[PDB]
Amino acid sequence: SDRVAQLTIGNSTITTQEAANIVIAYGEWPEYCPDTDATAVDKPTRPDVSVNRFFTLDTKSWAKDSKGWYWKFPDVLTEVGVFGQNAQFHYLYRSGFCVHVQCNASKFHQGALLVAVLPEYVLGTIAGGTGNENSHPPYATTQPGQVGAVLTHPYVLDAGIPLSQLTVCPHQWINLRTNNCATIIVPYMNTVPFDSALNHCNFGLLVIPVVPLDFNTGATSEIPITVTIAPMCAEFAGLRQAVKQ
Amino acid sequence: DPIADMIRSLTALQVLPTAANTEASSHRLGTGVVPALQAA
Ligand SMILES: [Cl-]
Ligand SMILES: [K+]
Ligand code: NA
Repeated sequence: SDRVAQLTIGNSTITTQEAANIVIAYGEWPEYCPDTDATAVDKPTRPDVSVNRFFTLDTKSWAKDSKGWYWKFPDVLTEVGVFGQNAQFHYLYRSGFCVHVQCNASKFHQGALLVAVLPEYVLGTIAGGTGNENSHPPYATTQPGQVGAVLTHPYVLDAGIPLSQLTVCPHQWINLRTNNCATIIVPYMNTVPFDSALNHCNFGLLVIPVVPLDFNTGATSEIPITVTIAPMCAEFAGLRQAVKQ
Repeated sequence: DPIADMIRSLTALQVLPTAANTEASSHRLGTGVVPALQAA
């Protein structure tokens, strides 16, 4: 009655029989931009069900030695379905998200993933190792698309900050002996009411195995992790021709 | 009395502390009204 759940939005429904509640980031539900805060004068388009629905991205495989992955929003969907199309045809975009990360194993496996949302996830480089080289991450690393990317130094989140403190951000854990999914509802966060879905990623989703996967040999070894996300209250403005970047 | 022939600014100030608001509008399709056309 807290372990079972159903998420239905648009023409999509998710079920889970081993949940651990649902997190509402910073205690706020997503909402369309109100007239007091807005600044752009054109009437926006709010497609509703064609874009506020669940999209499932490519699946990753969890190994006894995985470092961890991350995805950027709204990058992941800029080229998927009607949402992506709207993001390309408009200068301005704004929305919230429902993030549902899935991973099930058996009562004989063990491990724990930390699933977190980090607003304005700016990445850094290892500075040529010595620290004398002012290198920067390439587009493919800052905006990995729907495939996401791999962390090279999870301990410092590839950004000089401690993973140990990431729990200060909206999160849940997928502890195999307890649950098989994490759900986080994220409201729009930015210093401006609307923004470009192409140039600015509002937040990043990190999935890091803090307690490594383990199991006796003979047990299923392919333990995937799947990410399903749904935009909420997607709004768009500043219509023109389509732009990919 | 015995000689009859011996007998302004249409704009003023307002206080505007803030820029004008934008009222929501919808589509208008018709003849007669044509706000986009001017005569400089
Ligand atoms: Cl590390
Ligand atoms: K005003
Ligand atoms: Na006119």
